[PDB]
Amino acid sequence: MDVFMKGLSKAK
Repeated sequence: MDVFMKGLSKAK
């Protein structure tokens, strides 16, 4: 997924 990091992809 992409929500853990504050900057990676943000797909949530």
